[PDB]
Amino acid sequence: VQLSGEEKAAVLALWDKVNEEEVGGEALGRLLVVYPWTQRFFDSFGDLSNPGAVMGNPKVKAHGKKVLHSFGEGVHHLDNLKGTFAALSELHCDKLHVDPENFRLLGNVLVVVLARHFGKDFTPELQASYQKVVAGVANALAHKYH
Amino acid sequence: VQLSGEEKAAVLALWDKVNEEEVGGEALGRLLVVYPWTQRFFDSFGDLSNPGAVMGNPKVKAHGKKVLHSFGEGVHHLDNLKGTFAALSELHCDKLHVDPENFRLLGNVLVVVLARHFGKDFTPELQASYQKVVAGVANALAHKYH
Amino acid sequence: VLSAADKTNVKAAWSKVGGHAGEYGAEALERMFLGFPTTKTYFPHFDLSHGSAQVKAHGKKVGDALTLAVGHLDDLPGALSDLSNLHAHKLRVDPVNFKLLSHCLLSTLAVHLPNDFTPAVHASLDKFLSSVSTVLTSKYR
Amino acid sequence: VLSAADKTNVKAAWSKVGGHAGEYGAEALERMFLGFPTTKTYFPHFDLSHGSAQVKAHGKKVGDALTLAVGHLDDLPGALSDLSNLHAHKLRVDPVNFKLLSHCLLSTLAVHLPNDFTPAVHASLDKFLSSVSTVLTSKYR
Ligand code: HEM
Ligand code: HEM
Ligand code: HEM
Ligand code: HEM
Repeated sequence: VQLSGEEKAAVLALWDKVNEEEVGGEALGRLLVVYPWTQRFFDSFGDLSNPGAVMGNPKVKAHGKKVLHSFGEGVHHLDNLKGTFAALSELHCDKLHVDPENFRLLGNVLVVVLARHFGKDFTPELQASYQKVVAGVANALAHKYH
Repeated sequence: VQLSGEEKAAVLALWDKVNEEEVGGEALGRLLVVYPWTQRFFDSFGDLSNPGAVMGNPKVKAHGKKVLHSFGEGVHHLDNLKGTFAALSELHCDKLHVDPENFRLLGNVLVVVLARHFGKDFTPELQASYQKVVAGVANALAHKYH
Repeated sequence: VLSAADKTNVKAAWSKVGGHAGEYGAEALERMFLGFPTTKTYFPHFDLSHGSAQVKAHGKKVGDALTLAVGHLDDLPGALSDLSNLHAHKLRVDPVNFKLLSHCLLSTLAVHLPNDFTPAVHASLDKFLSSVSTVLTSKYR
Repeated sequence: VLSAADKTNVKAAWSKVGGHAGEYGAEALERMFLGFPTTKTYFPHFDLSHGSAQVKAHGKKVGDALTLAVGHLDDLPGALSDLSNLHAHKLRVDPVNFKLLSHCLLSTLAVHLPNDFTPAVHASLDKFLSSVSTVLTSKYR
């Protein structure tokens, strides 16, 4: 990812403040609520039929934490996104067959959650850096499709 | 691009039969007709206002030949798409600022033109290989955006 | 749903498809499974090999639905209501897949009606397929 | 355009936006230019720096159009007719850009109405923004 040093420092600094559990649980839940076809991949989680059911599902919260954690690894490894996500790429591509457009959807949902949580501190400038990060992550995960 | 040897040979064999001018002129014209917002980038070509005007425009035909030629270079260089298209990537990204979704649109239009021209010889299997090629080209051109 | 000019082009082009709608639907599916392997996941219960009778049977249903649609261009929502439920509500088909089948259908028509598949008709058919796709995923929007 | 439930959520959420529609429109544009630089190409005649008066003035027009739309949820095509012409016919805006501004608008609302931006409201607003986007690019379809 093509980020300046200033950009990288601002990105890392925000991550120090990210509660992976809260943010993660909310990001995955919002994906499931906003883009309903994504529910097809999480049948094993039980009831995902309504907003309430989704947002309060413990498997969703647990799984979202996992997602955010791997995200955090990316944030910390901006120089080798492809290397960091190769195993996840194989999983999502070969085993799950998730269309890569969905990677982009999750990244954008994550960005909206960060905005919701950080308010005025999530500046247009910081958001711009995060769009670069999410794009980088989506690309590294789409890898084994290419 | 992840193509078998059988796939690679079938791809190359078809290319021997491709008239870059005819195919190229038709592919670019169809893009301009089918996805009208793409006309915004080719204002310098004159009248692109109606199908007739587009399909018979000499600049369109000439430019389409150029596009198909570079495509042909990709076909011949399946092992280094990124290297082959780096200069075109810089152009399309840095200078023109073409959204990469459009690269994908052109590749699919190219595929439809090949089908139109080769008929029954453009088998579902051969089409599948070509989808891999067009995807590879679109990715190599989206490079300097990543 | 579309412009009058578009409506004319679609009705005219489909008249040329005639009784091959079925055959074309089947070929379009085959090109989709081979070309875009992720799509196979919606058909576990299907024999996806070439010449599969299920694909052949399924192609026929797809061709019939498109034929219906062409007959109801002014009321796609109503005409395709039942299919919108299945695809969006029951099957949860990812919207991206509609784009892939659309592409495979245009590819098929190009193969079979090269003289009829003109730029103007191609444009009208794209609009039609997008309209059909919007209705089938409207249980999303 | 949307479901009744959606219509309710949108009208309710916009009531909370109140008189900040303008301010929000301006911030959404700023986030779009910074975040998605390709979009700047449509505004050569614009001073794009932060606090630019043009962006501020332009944000107001965007906020007003969204406000109009919310008032005409049952007839977006008619209400936004003039804008569909400009964007699609005159400006030839690439449809992908609507998705980017939509995203930037949701980001903005999240920043300012964190307690009001619930998952259910987020979903309804996404549907609304997609509906508005379809009308603005319908001169394409
Ligand atoms: C930024 C994009 C994404 C990231 C970083 C991500 C990350 C992860 C992680 C860390 C796991 C756990 C794997 C393990 O250790 O076994 C996982 C599994 C999974 N992901 Fe994702 N994911 C992403 C996007 C998506 C999307 C968009 C979908 C579906 C629409 C999806 C569907 C799944 C499923 C179904 C599983 C397996 C669930 C289970 O059975 O445990 N992922 N992903
Ligand atoms: C497969 C995707 C594409 C390929 C292989 C390709 C190839 C080319 C080539 C070979 C040139 C000539 C450059 C030179 O030598 O100076 C060019 C220029 C150009 N391309 Fe593309 N192109 C692609 C997609 C697109 C798309 C989708 C658009 C717009 C929607 C676009 C817009 C342009 C423009 C505006 C120019 C410069 C025209 C001029 O002023 O000469 N390209 N491209
Ligand atoms: C042009 C768009 C489409 C049309 C007109 C269409 C039409 C149909 C029709 C007419 C049926 C028959 C339902 C029945 O009575 O059993 C059907 C079923 C089905 N469709 Fe589609 N379809 C479209 C797109 C898609 C796409 C893109 C996918 C997924 C990639 C898909 C997956 C399915 C599945 C899984 C079934 C159920 C098959 C079975 O269980 O036998 N459809 N579709
Ligand atoms: C939610 C979607 C959008 C809405 C509601 C919207 C609304 C508007 C409005 C109300 C105007 C004012 C026209 C006038 O009277 O001068 C306008 C103009 C314009 N819009 Fe948009 N717009 C949207 C999306 C976009 C996008 C995505 C772009 C490009 C990235 C764009 C580019 C422009 C441009 C270049 C102008 C003309 C500005 C000028 O010359 O002063 N719009 N838009």
